[PDB]
Amino acid sequence: MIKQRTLKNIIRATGVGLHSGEKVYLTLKPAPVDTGIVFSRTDLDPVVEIPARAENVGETTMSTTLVKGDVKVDTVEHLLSAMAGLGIDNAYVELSASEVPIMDGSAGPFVFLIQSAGLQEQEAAKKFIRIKREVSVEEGDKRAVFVPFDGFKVSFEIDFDHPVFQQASVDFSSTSFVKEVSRARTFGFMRDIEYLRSQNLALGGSVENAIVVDENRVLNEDGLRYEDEFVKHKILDAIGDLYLLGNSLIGEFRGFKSGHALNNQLLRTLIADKDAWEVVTFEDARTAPISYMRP
Ligand SMILES: C[C@H](O)c1nccn1Cc1cc(-c2ccc(C#C[C@@H]3[C@H]4CN(CCCC(=O)O)C[C@@H]34)cc2)on1
Ligand SMILES: [Zn+2]
Repeated sequence: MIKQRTLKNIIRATGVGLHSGEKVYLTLKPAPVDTGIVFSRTDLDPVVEIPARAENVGETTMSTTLVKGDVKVDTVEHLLSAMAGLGIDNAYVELSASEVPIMDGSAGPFVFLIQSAGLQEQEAAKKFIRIKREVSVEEGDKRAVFVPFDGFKVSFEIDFDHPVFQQASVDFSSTSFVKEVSRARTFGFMRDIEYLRSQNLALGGSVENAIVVDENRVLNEDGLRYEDEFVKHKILDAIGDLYLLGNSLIGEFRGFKSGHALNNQLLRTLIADKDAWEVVTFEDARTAPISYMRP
């Protein structure tokens, strides 16, 4: 059977908020069966806990933000992506400030820390959300779609009018999340980055945690990790946003110029349309359409 997973040991990391520029201490802890991923602002007294679910999504401009009243947890998507890629169902994520650390801009450092700590299978079946009808949302020239598929695959297509250039498809029957997606970094363009900074955003961004692009080229001295790094990172972002469903997907995602906002609308519409999905478990791992690496 495919079993739920938590962390075997706690993970501690420190780093900086991409947007706030604040220093943040992060802890991932084990959690019980059916907890989900829950973020906790431990700098506050009392502590404010915000389940990583679609209904708690507040701000969707330049990152995915979770909100409960006037308290926020910003930039959850890269860490969530790491957790979906490793099959982590249950975990507490404690943060000493409002924003998850950006690390090197990718999910790589989070996956390494997690896998160094190890995972723990738990004695309860892993629940999956299986797409049974096509669900599509559009706004302007952006589109995001779920399609029935016996496995898990993601496609993204961006239309950037810029010299540095994209589309990519990843099916997890052959693509390795760890080797081919997790290392793809955050990116931004100089004119936007300075707009953002002028609006008190992007305060922690630097070549240390992002691919920085001027009008023509990548300015990072050591260049790119993958030739299609930009689009691979969008796939990473989409994986994190989709994990806000609260369970892993059995289906296909296709994004066409979609960001955090549209991804969140897609999740909302799916949740609402209860004929388009059902919760399934696999009591025999041997016959399941997906598999996970050893814990
Ligand atoms: C998070 C979301 O999931 C997401 N993933 C993918 C994309 N995004 C959106 C996103 C990207 C960014 C973002 C913000 C800032 C920077 C940057 C930057 C460095 C600063 C400092 N540098 C100065 C160098 C010159 C000198 O040496 O003096 C140049 C410039 C890059 C990217 O913010 N939001
Ligand atoms: Zn991102």
